[PDB]
Amino acid sequence: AQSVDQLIKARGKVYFGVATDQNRLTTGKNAAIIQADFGMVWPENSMKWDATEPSQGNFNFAGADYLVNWAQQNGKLIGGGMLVWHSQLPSWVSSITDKNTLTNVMKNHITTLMTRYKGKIRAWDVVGEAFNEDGSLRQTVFLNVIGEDYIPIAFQTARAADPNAKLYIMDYNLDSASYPKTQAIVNRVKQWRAAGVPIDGIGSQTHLSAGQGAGVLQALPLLASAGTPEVSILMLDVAGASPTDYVNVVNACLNVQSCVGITVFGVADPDSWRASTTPLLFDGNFNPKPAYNAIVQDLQQ
Amino acid sequence: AQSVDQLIKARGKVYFGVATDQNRLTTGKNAAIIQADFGMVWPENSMKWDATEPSQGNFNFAGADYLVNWAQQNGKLIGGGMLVWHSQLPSWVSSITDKNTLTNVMKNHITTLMTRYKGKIRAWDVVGEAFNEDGSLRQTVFLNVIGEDYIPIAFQTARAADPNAKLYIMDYNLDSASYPKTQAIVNRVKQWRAAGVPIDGIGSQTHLSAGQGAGVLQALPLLASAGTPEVSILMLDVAGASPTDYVNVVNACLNVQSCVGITVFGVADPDSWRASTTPLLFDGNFNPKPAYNAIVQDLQQ
Ligand SMILES: O=[N+]([O-])c1ccc2nn[nH]c2c1
Ligand SMILES: O=[N+]([O-])c1ccc2nn[nH]c2c1
Repeated sequence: AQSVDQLIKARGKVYFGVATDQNRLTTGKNAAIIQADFGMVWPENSMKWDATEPSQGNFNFAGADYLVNWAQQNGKLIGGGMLVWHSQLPSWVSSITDKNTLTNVMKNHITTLMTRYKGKIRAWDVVGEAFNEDGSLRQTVFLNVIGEDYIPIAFQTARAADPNAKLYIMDYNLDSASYPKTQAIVNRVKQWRAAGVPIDGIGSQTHLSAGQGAGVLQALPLLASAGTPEVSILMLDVAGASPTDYVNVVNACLNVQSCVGITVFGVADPDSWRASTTPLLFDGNFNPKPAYNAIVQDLQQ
Repeated sequence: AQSVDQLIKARGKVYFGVATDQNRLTTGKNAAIIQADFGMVWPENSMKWDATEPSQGNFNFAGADYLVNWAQQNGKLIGGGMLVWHSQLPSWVSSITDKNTLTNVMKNHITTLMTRYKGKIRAWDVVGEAFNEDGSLRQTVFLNVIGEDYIPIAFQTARAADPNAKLYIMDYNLDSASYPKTQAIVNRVKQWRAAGVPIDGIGSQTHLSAGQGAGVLQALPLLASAGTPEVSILMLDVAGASPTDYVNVVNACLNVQSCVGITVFGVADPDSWRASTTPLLFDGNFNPKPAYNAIVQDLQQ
């Protein structure tokens, strides 16, 4: 089956990517499909905070190491995250109330992960899901204890740890241009970058319902108006996996000069976090679905 | 769907189990099927040596902790392994040439894992795949460096770490009573048990091709002739998933008084290590397959 990564590279983009991990690569047909058809891998779970630092200073890198090794042996790009995120956050972190302690705990978590893989990771999602739906900053432990400068500190710490990685902020429900969360993140990123914060990218965690593809054609250009060097579409899946929805998201990428690529959130439907909505590009028999073929067609023209 | 675990408990057995791990329980329909239909879980990868001790004395428990917690919350039995195995073995272990050092490394690995989950684990696979196909002992780093006492030492150490747990040796290609490996593990286990080695169980890692189920009716009673308190069928899958092959394996279990239960190597076909042979009991849409219903009927007759 024709490679969507090759085709999107031929249209001037960097990658078509997919989330995976060790036990995906040793089961099913996932390794063969990724080798043939995708240009970048992301860790489905193995770089999250509760997988990598379940207790203070007790780092667990076996899973992440496997993925990074596999990607290098097979000539794929590699992304990483979530470095700073309130979900799947171990209790030992959320129980901290001292500002200096939490600051150093955050800095050490960022520095340790990025150092280990220094120079091998194209992009890191440094901070994720930092905004409320009304556009105010989400009141996580980091905001409550450190304050609003936790985002500047995180990005400056990450830039120091690996200056070769592109540093992203990411969030979800950025899929419509009239939604308050979309314009808020644009405005805050503008202001942070004007003050010298090294935010290289905005990543849009794109979990869509049927029919919401079309809206990304006007949301993604808006996200790009923040002036970051890059934007990306991340963790993509679409309930029903209609070709129309998937083609609209791909075309939004193509229409936006700074959008470097697209990452789908898994290979085959039965391995999706919402498998009953069959929202991915390959079915339970690892056959390409009509949406995969529609994307190929769209990219060929 | 009717629960094969409830039905096999009704026939006087302990469990019908499945291998799983954290990212299976958060994707597909695996958690719901396990909750409804299976009585025991085993770690697909999270307790192997490369996952738990990737550098000497530095242990990684995030993935294993998740599985143990989930099982306790949902009222399921838990198994564990492999403690001593030549595959998925970090290179820091396989490069040790000193007998004392390797003995202590092996004992520390066993003792640390078993102590952490002391009293919570029904059975541990202490030693796996220790035999060659001709019935001689496999020349692994443990055999080359420590000698054949490594198996006695492993079991003695395991018994002291958690006396509640059932201790197993396991291997594959024990599916034919006339195959030399089958008689060889019987010979050795009888000798070890006569020397007081605490081997509670032989686990048969049952990876079958079409038509091989019938032979297990003779092989499993032969394995039981070693006199261990228990035997089990583990990591079960069958190319083609013929009802006749699966029912023959279940009936071998039922016929052998010391056989405590059966564990299948995953829930749904696309998540198998040999998915193209569709060898499991649920298909790529998470529907029970003919073999599942045939097992249900067999357990009710
Ligand atoms: O795009 N992605 O599928 C993806 C998956 C996991 C991640 N963790 N951090 N960023 C991620 C992106
Ligand atoms: O029964 N099993 O499927 C199973 C899976 C993994 C294991 N590791 N040790 N024993 C195991 C059994």
